[PDB]
Amino acid sequence: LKSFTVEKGIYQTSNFRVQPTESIVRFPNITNLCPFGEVFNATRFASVYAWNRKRISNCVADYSVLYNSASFSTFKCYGVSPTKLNDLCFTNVYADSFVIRGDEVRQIAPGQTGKIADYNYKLPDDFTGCVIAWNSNNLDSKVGGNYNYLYRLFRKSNLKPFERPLQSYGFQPTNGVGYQPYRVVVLSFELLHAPATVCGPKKSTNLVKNKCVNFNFNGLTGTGVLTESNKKFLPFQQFGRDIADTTDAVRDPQTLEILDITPCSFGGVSVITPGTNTSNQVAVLYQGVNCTEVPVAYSTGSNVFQTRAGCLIGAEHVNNSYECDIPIGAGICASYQTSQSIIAYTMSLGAENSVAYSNNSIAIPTNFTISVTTEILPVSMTKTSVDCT
Amino acid sequence: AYTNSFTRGVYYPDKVFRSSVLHSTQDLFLPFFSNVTWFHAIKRFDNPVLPFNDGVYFASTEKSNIIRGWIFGTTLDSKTQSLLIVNNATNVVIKVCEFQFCNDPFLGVYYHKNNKSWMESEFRVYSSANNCTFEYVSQPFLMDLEGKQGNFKNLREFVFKNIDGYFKIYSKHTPINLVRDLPQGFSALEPLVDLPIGINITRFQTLLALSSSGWTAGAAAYYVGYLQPRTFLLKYNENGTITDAVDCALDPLSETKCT
Amino acid sequence: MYICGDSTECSNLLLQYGSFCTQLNRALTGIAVEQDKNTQEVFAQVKQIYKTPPIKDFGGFNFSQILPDPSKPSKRSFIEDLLFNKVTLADAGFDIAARDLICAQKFNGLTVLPPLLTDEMIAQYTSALLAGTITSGWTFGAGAALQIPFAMQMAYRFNGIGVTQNVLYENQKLIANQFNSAIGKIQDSLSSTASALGKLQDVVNQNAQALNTLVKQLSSNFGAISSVLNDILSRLDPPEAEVQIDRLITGRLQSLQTYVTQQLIRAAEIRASANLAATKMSECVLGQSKRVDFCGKGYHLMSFPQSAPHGVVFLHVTYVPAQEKNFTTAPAICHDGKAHFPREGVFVSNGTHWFVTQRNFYEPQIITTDNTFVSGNCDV
Amino acid sequence: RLDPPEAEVQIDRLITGRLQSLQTYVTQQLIRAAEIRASANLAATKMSECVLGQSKRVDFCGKGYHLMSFPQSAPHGVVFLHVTYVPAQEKNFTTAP
Amino acid sequence: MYICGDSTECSNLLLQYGSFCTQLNRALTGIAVEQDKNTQEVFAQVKQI
Ligand SMILES: *[C@@H]1O[C@H](CO)[C@@H](O[C@@H]2O[C@H](CO)[C@@H](O[C@@H]3O[C@H](CO[C@H]4O[C@H](CO)[C@@H](O)[C@H](O)[C@@H]4O)[C@@H](O)[C@H](O[C@H]4O[C@H](CO)[C@@H](O)[C@H](O)[C@@H]4O)[C@@H]3O)[C@H](O)[C@H]2NC(C)=O)[C@H](O)[C@H]1NC(C)=O
Ligand SMILES: *[C@@H]1O[C@H](CO)[C@@H](O[C@@H]2O[C@H](CO)[C@@H](O[C@@H]3O[C@H](CO)[C@@H](O)[C@H](O[C@H]4O[C@H](CO)[C@@H](O)[C@H](O)[C@@H]4O)[C@@H]3O)[C@H](O)[C@H]2NC(C)=O)[C@H](O)[C@H]1NC(C)=O
Ligand SMILES: *[C@@H]1O[C@H](CO)[C@@H](O[C@@H]2O[C@H](CO)[C@@H](O[C@@H]3O[C@H](CO[C@H]4O[C@H](CO)[C@@H](O)[C@H](O)[C@@H]4O)[C@@H](O)[C@H](O)[C@@H]3O)[C@H](O)[C@H]2NC(C)=O)[C@H](O)[C@H]1NC(C)=O
Ligand SMILES: *[C@@H]1O[C@H](CO[C@@H]2O[C@@H](C)[C@@H](O)[C@@H](O)[C@@H]2O)[C@@H](O[C@@H]2O[C@H](CO)[C@@H](O[C@@H]3O[C@H](CO)[C@@H](O)[C@H](O)[C@@H]3O)[C@H](O)[C@H]2NC(C)=O)[C@H](O)[C@H]1NC(C)=O
Ligand SMILES: *[C@@H]1O[C@H](CO)[C@@H](O[C@@H]2O[C@H](CO)[C@@H](O[C@@H]3O[C@H](CO)[C@@H](O)[C@H](O)[C@@H]3O)[C@H](O)[C@H]2NC(C)=O)[C@H](O)[C@H]1NC(C)=O
Ligand SMILES: *[C@@H]1O[C@H](CO)[C@@H](O[C@@H]2O[C@H](CO)[C@@H](O[C@@H]3O[C@H](CO)[C@@H](O)[C@H](O)[C@@H]3O)[C@H](O)[C@H]2NC(C)=O)[C@H](O)[C@H]1NC(C)=O
Ligand SMILES: *[C@@H]1O[C@H](CO)[C@@H](O[C@@H]2O[C@H](CO)[C@@H](O[C@@H]3O[C@H](CO)[C@@H](O)[C@H](O)[C@@H]3O)[C@H](O)[C@H]2NC(C)=O)[C@H](O)[C@H]1NC(C)=O
Ligand SMILES: *[C@@H]1O[C@H](CO)[C@@H](O[C@@H]2O[C@H](CO)[C@@H](O)[C@H](O)[C@H]2NC(C)=O)[C@H](O)[C@H]1NC(C)=O
Ligand SMILES: *[C@@H]1O[C@H](CO)[C@@H](O[C@@H]2O[C@H](CO)[C@@H](O)[C@H](O)[C@H]2NC(C)=O)[C@H](O)[C@H]1NC(C)=O
Ligand SMILES: *[C@@H]1O[C@H](CO)[C@@H](O[C@@H]2O[C@H](CO)[C@@H](O)[C@H](O)[C@H]2NC(C)=O)[C@H](O)[C@H]1NC(C)=O
Ligand SMILES: *[C@@H]1O[C@H](CO)[C@@H](O[C@@H]2O[C@H](CO)[C@@H](O)[C@H](O)[C@H]2NC(C)=O)[C@H](O)[C@H]1NC(C)=O
Ligand SMILES: *[C@@H]1O[C@H](CO)[C@@H](O)[C@H](O)[C@H]1NC(C)=O
Ligand SMILES: *[C@@H]1O[C@H](CO)[C@@H](O)[C@H](O)[C@H]1NC(C)=O
Ligand SMILES: *[C@@H]1O[C@H](CO)[C@@H](O)[C@H](O)[C@H]1NC(C)=O
Ligand SMILES: *[C@@H]1O[C@H](CO)[C@@H](O)[C@H](O)[C@H]1NC(C)=O
Ligand SMILES: *[C@@H]1O[C@H](CO)[C@@H](O)[C@H](O)[C@H]1NC(C)=O
Ligand SMILES: *[C@@H]1O[C@H](CO)[C@@H](O)[C@H](O)[C@H]1NC(C)=O
Repeated sequence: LKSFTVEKGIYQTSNFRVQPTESIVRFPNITNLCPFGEVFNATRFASVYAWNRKRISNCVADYSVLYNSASFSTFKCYGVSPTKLNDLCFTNVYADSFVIRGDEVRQIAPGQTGKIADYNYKLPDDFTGCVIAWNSNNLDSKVGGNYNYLYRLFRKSNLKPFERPLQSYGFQPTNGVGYQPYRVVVLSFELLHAPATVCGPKKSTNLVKNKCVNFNFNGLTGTGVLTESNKKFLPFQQFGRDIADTTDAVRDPQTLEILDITPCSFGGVSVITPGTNTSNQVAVLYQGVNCTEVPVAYSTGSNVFQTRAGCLIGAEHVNNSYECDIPIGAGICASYQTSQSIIAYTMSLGAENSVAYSNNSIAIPTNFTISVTTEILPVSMTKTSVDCT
Repeated sequence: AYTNSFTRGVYYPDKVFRSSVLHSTQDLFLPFFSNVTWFHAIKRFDNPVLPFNDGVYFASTEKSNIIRGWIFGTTLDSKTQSLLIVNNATNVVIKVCEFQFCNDPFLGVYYHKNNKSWMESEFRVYSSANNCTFEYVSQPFLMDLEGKQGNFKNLREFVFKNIDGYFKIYSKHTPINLVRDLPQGFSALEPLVDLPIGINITRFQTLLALSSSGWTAGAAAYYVGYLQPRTFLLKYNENGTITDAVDCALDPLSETKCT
Repeated sequence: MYICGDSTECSNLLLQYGSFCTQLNRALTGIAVEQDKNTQEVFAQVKQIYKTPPIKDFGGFNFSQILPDPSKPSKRSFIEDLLFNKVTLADAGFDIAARDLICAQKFNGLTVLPPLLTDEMIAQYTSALLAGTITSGWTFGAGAALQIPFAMQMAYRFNGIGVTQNVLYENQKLIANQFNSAIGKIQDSLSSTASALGKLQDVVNQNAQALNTLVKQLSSNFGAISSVLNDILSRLDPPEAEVQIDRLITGRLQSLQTYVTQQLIRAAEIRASANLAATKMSECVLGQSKRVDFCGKGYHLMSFPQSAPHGVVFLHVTYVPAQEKNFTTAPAICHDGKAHFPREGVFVSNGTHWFVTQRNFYEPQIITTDNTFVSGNCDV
Repeated sequence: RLDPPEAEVQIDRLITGRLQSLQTYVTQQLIRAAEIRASANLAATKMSECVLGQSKRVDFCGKGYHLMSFPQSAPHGVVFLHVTYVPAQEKNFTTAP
Repeated sequence: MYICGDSTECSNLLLQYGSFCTQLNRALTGIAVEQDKNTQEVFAQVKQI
């Protein structure tokens, strides 16, 4: 009220709302997994200049088992990060697996010197596809030397980047660092070719009920109290909307069941007070709120009264009847009476009277009184002219 | 023939449950009381390449899967990826791949007509799978394809739509009582499949699995209606099933009901 | 809550506008207090709660269908129950609420405050008014309720409308039968028809539709990429998210202002109606009105109030002449060169003889010096 | 602070806000003026029917049987002193039609 | 018609604002109906010419 003295009455104050206790996220289980295991466990990759290409789509590109594994040696994403990989969606991912000499790993770097790079697989300056490179010395090393991975890539005809040195003696287990064969796989993905169909795994949390929580069902975010519902959805239906186009029921993706959604309890807070010099005592009404939820946000109470208008705190419930002093609602009024305290009661409509009506009985006055009463009526209000400009 | 539908072509526009609500939607729908072409599912092979004008309502009274599947695309010659729904007893073979299409792609079996046996003269339904980009095979289910002449109880109503790179197939199996042209009735089509193909469909074609001297033409037909952007008023019963619908531009009374 | 449900960024943006929320809340609180004042002014017009005597010997007149029925849990009369059943809500309970008011409105910071006077108290007021009327005439409205036999009260009313009381005292049985038949017809009509309570039904429907539109307005983009604040925040970063949220805030604030203005105008209409209802109660139930067509068509005799959901119903009892004769009439009469004029009545003749009769009921009487007064001579 | 080309955005925001505030104020004032006009019409009717004459309308010119009213000016309004006749002592008998 | 007179793009843009046009039309229709109601109440008081 912006005043140090408040007049007798009931005044609105800050609204009361039950804050959510916790956050609950539910998603369908991750069943469609990409064949990353097959891609990185293949017995033997193709040639460096004839790298195999496998299209991966319509699956979950989970990387927990990939990154957390210590089998891999070198892995750098130059356009993305593993932390944000989980919450990122891609259209299509191609796996390119090939075996190269350890020295050529340096040439694999985008925009690096060496005609072998653009003869076998050129990396453009805008290649965000991640690269996996892990030692496969034992797997790709023969006793006499694996000569299949020939490195004569100095063909007379020039091969342009993405058109579509014989320093290796033998791949042997005794080869030193930089000469042992290395298995290289490339996670090269494209965009703007189809609706996104590859996405990282999405975690799920346990199901809770009868508690104001922040629920996230299949991307539907809301706050409310989840309850078991007797409604019956059709198999294809997921949500439920009321006449006002507001969500009121939802089907849990994990377990096929219907949960009602009820907004967390809320309502205005009104302060019933007599005048400041009458007393500094006050009572508080939580309009349209259970009296069992109020202490969630005077918590102790010791004087609670669940009226049809809400839970009332600080007022003694007396069960006499008097003329209304401070209205509350639903026929309940509060007043300051004798020590002195605020009392809540059902207001009396007036003294009960039973007219002594009869056949053949009449009542006639004998002595009138002259009564003068005052009536006040507004007739006008202050003129006001406002210069708009 | 220009057959006229009565109230068919209504499908659930979304996956939201509404009880005892008269919802209104502005979506691609088949207009009430509109001409739909009636073909002969048969020397005379009725199997042309019909346009795909932003949706199609396909209905048929066939039995034992006379009409196997469909072809969707813009070229239909393997030069551009085409979506194939070829389907038989086991299950669908949904396959969006640049599959080569023969000019005469039907099985062509004269089965149980003159000497009660099933024979196969040619198997040119599949020509070659030159290249592919995505394929999907469903579980080998088994529909009620057993031979039961009796009275037809399979009105395979389908709605094929493609919006925002999503190909949606709505369908519903409605048993019928009269083998004559489409009987009057109301039945909404549930969602059946949604595909993130993101391909581009300007024409479509059906696939049939069926010399000319004294040939007994088969008894079967399929109707091809076309969708159109329209406003509808859908009535949801207490169970969330669409019980009735009103076309908000059919006539002044329907317009008033919608308003 | 309505504009920026559970969004700190949206709340901070709304702080830029600031006091619009306070203005709207003040307007709505004023409207609610006005509703309470309207009900109080209309109904609380009795200083005491009068109750009818146990013996209903009202000179043959029946008022059972309008007096309270103690058997029912709600002490409402038959016609009051009929009206309450006839009026039906649209969305849900405001009521018979035993928990949260049970409306989708709750999802978006919308609450309905219960009325200060419950239906039981409204029925108590109506019963007090009706008992005071039928037991004390109009005296309880002017001061202490003075009892008087109902036949005598009706005779007073007949004198009020200009008809001699002997008419009532000689046609009491017929008048009681007619009143009972009319009350029965009223009950039957209310039970049968459904368009009788169109005004109250329209008020309820208007309120429900306004709230429904206000809630539906939360699904509009208003130019933003989406109508979901969480979706906007997740899909965009601070700057453009703030731009889109500002668009949504502007749209929803405009919706709230439109709703509040509509509510203010509707409240003005309802206050005018409530003032008219209070005036009608005071001038028809608490007395006998000479204003034409105010307390029903015909000459007003008495009115009975009956509470109805969010309104009041008046049963106006009026006297209507039925069967008319003509007679030949003359302004005055010549006797001995003197002009005699009727005291209270008009001269009539059936064709051969002259009489003087009251102007609202054919009661011919011999023309005597008592019925007439002399003034002037004949030739004027 | 800002140059003409970019200050226009801020000026437009301020203009929109202040124009909305003015419109809200004017609408509220119109509604309040309608209410006050209704009250003033009631006051004029009360003056005419209670001060200039004796009213038979019940509870119009005060509680009880109206005798006479006296007007008194008040800031932005009027005050009526309604003089009424109120029977007080009832002695009650046996009556016959 | 008033806001976006004969303009499909403008009509589509206006559709994003909700039911403002419907509310305005309803208000004007109510005013128009109550005009006839006022005339009837004032004049048609005797149903016999
Ligand atoms: C308009 O109204 C006048 C009323 O004065 C009619 O005048 C006639 O008045 C006489 C009485 O004054 C009525 O008849 C009288 O009946 C006596 C016995 O008959 C019985 O039945 C009649 C039926 O109406 C009763 O009215 C009556 O009271 C009796 O109960 C006779 O004894 C009367 O004799 C007359 O003459 C003698 C001698 O002069 C007088 O002493 C009597 O008082 C009386 O005047 C008389 O016959 C008669 O019925 C009335 N006429 C009518 C039609 O009702 C006018 O006639 C009437 N005019 C019109 C056009 O309606
Ligand atoms: C002045 O107006 C009043 C009201 O209109 C009028 O009172 C009644 O008029 C009727 C018809 O003239 C009189 O006749 C009786 O009417 C009642 C129903 O009102 C009937 O129940 C009576 O019984 C017979 O008729 C019934 C028809 O339904 C039969 O079912 C029954 O078995 C009997 O045959 C009879 O018809 C009626 O007596 C008066 N009642 C009064 C005055 O109390 C009055 O007649 C008009 N004229 C005057 C006062 O001069
Ligand atoms: C005053 O008006 C009241 C309403 O008209 C009368 O009360 C009841 O009104 C109904 C409908 O007109 C009557 O018809 C039906 O009666 C049957 C059985 O009779 C009942 O009422 C009689 C007396 O009339 C009583 O003796 C019986 O024991 C029954 O109680 C009921 O089953 C129907 O529901 C319906 O009421 C009633 O007859 C009538 N009486 C009662 C008690 O309801 C009322 O009679 C009129 N008279 C008085 C003095 O109030
Ligand atoms: C009317 O006068 C009565 C008392 O006088 C009697 O009733 C009149 C109506 C006339 O007929 C007189 O001739 C007659 O002698 C007053 O009403 C009566 O008062 C009481 C309540 O005050 C009624 O109940 C009584 O209450 C007292 C007090 O508790 C008890 O002790 C009694 O046992 C009884 O219950 C009583 O029924 C009522 N009527 C009668 C006949 O007594 C009344 O004050 C007076 N004025 C008016 C406007 O009615
Ligand atoms: C994802 O998989 C989990 C598996 O736990 C699903 O959660 C449900 O948890 C129960 C464990 O109690 C799984 O077993 C069930 O046990 C009950 C009690 O014995 C039994 O009655 C059931 O028949 C079932 O065997 C249950 O499989 C599992 N429910 C489902 C549908 O899998 C979770 O629902 C799954 N979410 C999906 C597939 O979207
Ligand atoms: C009719 O009602 C009025 C009341 O409204 C009566 O007024 C009377 O006024 C006189 C003067 O004030 C009172 O006289 C006083 O009596 C007291 C008694 O203690 C005495 O102490 C004073 O000195 C003075 O003399 C009178 O009491 C008062 N009467 C009543 C009943 O209140 C008027 O008398 C009444 N007249 C009749 C016939 O009832
Ligand atoms: C769909 O809507 C209908 C009504 O509009 C709901 O009513 C229920 O319909 C079923 C039909 O099978 C009734 O089944 C009952 O079965 C017993 C035997 O088990 C039989 O004896 C009964 O006569 C009856 O046919 C059911 O009683 C009826 N009522 C209720 C409360 O269910 C129906 O429930 C709705 N279905 C869904 C999934 O919401
Ligand atoms: C395919 O490669 C993976 C290596 O990632 C093997 O699966 C497990 O991966 C996790 C990484 O979190 C390791 O902790 C396990 O040791 C791996 N299991 C093993 C080595 O048995 C998977 O076994 C490989 N499949 C093969 C070689 O057939
Ligand atoms: C009401 O008026 C009087 C007063 O009661 C009644 O007349 C007598 O009242 C007693 C007891 O109530 C009865 O026992 C008598 O039978 C009544 N005398 C008669 C009928 O002559 C009367 O009955 C009631 N109704 C009236 C007068 O119409
Ligand atoms: C009917 O369709 C099913 C699949 O929906 C066919 O199964 C085929 O199985 C092979 C692999 O075993 C796949 O390569 C094919 O794509 C599947 N489709 C087809 C048309 O062959 C089945 O062969 C089809 N016909 C029968 C009699 O089963
Ligand atoms: C506040 O919560 C209590 C919960 O006990 C409500 O009391 C009843 O609780 C039982 C279960 O123990 C339910 O079966 C009843 O339906 C509850 N009564 C109701 C909903 O009216 C209490 O009523 C609630 N009070 C308010 C104002 O919501
Ligand atoms: C405050 O002061 C006045 C003057 O004494 C007194 O009448 C009253 O009790 C107090 N009013 C309130 C509202 O406390
Ligand atoms: C009024 O009646 C009861 C009876 O015990 C009394 O205890 C109490 O003061 C009132 N009821 C309540 C809940 O206070
Ligand atoms: C379709 O065209 C034919 C011939 O013009 C006509 O019989 C029929 O009425 C048309 N169908 C509809 C729904 O109008
Ligand atoms: C005999 O056998 C096959 C069925 O297996 C049938 O299609 C064919 O028509 C029959 N022979 C001739 C000449 O039709
Ligand atoms: C796709 O299809 C044809 C098949 O011959 C051929 O171009 C090649 O196999 C593929 N080309 C692509 C994917 O660009
Ligand atoms: C239709 O097919 C693809 C996308 O599905 C698209 O790239 C192509 O340009 C389209 N061709 C047209 C619209 O002519």
